[PDB]
Amino acid sequence: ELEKDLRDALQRHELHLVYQPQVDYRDHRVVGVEALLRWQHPLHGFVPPDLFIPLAEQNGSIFSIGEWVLDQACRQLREWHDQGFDDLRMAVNLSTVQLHHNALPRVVSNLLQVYRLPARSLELEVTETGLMEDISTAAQHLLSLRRAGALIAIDDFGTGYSSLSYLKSLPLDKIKIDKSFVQDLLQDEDDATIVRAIIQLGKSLGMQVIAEGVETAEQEAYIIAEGCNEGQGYLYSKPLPARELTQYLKQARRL
Amino acid sequence: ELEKDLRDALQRHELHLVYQPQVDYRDHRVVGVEALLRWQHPLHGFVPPDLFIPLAEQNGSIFSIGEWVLDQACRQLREWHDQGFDDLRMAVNLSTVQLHHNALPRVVSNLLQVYRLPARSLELEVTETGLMEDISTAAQHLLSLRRAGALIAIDDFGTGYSSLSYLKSLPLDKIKIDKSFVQDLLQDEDDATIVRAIIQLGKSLGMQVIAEGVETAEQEAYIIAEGCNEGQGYLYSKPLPARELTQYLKQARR
Ligand SMILES: [Mg+2]
Ligand SMILES: [Mg+2]
Repeated sequence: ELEKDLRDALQRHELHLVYQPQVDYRDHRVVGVEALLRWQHPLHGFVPPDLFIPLAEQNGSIFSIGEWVLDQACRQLREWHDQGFDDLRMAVNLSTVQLHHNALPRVVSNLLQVYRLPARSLELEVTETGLMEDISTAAQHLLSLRRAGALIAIDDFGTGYSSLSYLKSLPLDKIKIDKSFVQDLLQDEDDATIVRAIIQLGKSLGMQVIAEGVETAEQEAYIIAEGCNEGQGYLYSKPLPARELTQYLKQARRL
Repeated sequence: ELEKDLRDALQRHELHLVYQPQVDYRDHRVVGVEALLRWQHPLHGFVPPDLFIPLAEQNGSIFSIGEWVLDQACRQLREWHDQGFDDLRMAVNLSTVQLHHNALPRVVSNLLQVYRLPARSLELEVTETGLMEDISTAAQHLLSLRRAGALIAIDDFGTGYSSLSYLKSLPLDKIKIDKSFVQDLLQDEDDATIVRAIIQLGKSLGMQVIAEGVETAEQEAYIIAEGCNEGQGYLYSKPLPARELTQYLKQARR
C-alpha cells in the first residue's frame, strides 16, 4: 500500500530532490533555493509529501530520510558556491519528528563543517505545528541549530497556531506566508488582509517575510507594494531538478 | 477547604464586582467599563481570580457565578445608562468553561433583553486559550453572541496561541494587549516590540486594540503614537466599587 513501498524507496533510489528559487525584491536577484523532497514511484507517479512524510514519521524512518535530504542539499549548495554563487542560501524543511529528535543538532553541525558552508547559508524551515507539540524541546534544538550557523524560518505561516511571545523569543529569522493566502491574493480580500497582516507582523518583529505561491506579476506587484521582502513560486520557477536549476541560476546571475 | 468554601461563596455573598474604566484615544473620553470579579473571604481575605476561577471551573461553580456576574454587570449598565451615561459599554470576562457551555448564548441574550440594553453595549472578553480549547464550538457560540447584539474581545492577547486565519474569520471586534507587555513597556524593549506588533496586527486585521495596564503618561504617549485605540489601567483608574466609579463618570462628564 506504499506504506510498505516507502520502505524500499531510498534504497531503490526513488526519492530525489527538486529545488525552487527565491527572489529578493530589493534587487530582484535569486538569493536562495528551497530543497523539496519527491518520491516518484515507477508504478504510482509522484506520492505527495503530505502523504508519505506522515508515513515516515510513524515508522521511524523520517530521521534517516531527513539525514539524506540534508546531506544532498548541503552538497548541492557547496557545488553552487564553488560555481561562483557563494552568497546563495539553501532551505530545507524539517518535519515535526525531526525537529524534536535530539540528534538533529549533531547532524546539521556535521554537514556545515563537512561542506565548509558559510554562516547563515543553511536555513531550516519548521511549521507552527512542529513548534507547538513541545515548545520547550523545539526551543532548545532551534537555539542549538542557530548556534551552529543555521538560520531558522517558519513555513506555512498563518495555517497553524502561534504565540507572539514565542515568535519573538525564538531564534527565528524569516516567516514564509502560506501559499494558500498568496495564490488567491487578487480574489479574496480576507486572504489579502491576512497576507498584509503577516507582512506587517514580520516587519513589526524584525523578521524577513517571503511570499510562497507567487504565480503572477500582478501578485508580485501587490506584495511588493505592501512591503514583502522575498518571493517564491511558479512566477519565478516551478521546482526543478538540480541540473535544470543550475542553468536557471547561471542565467539569472548572468547579467 | 478553599475549594470547599468556594462551593457556597455565592449564597454567602462573598463575591462582589469592581469596575475599571476604559478610555478611547480618538477623543480621550471614557467609553467603557470592565466588570471584574472579586472574592473577599472573611478568613482568607481576597482570593486571587487566577486561583479561584480555575477552581470554579473544576468544581462546576463557574456557571452560576458567571451568570451572577453577567446579571449584576448588565444591571449596573442599565443604571448608568439611566443616569445619563447613555453610550457606555460594559465588558465581562468569560472563562473557557463558560465560553463552551451550551447555555451561554441563551444566558447572555436573556439579560440583554431583561435589562433592555442597546446593541453593542455588552462586550464579552475571551482568551486565546478558551478559543483553542474547541475552535468549532467557540465559533458557533461567538456567532450566536454577536447575533444577539454582544461584542467580542480577545483578552490577555499575546500570552496564548492564536491563528491569524481564525482571528480574521471569527466575529471579533477587539484585541486587548496583555498587561504584562504594557507594564514592561518603557524599560523593556522586546515587550515594546510585542506591543508594537500587537497594535499593528490589530490595524492589519481591522480590529480595535486596547492596551491594558497603562500606568504612566509616557506609556500612553508611546502606544497612541503606534496606533492604539483605547487604554485601561491605573493611569485612568484602578478598579473601583460601583459607587466610586459612578463618582468617576459624573466627575468627567461635567
Ligand atoms: Mg518549505
Ligand atoms: Mg478582561
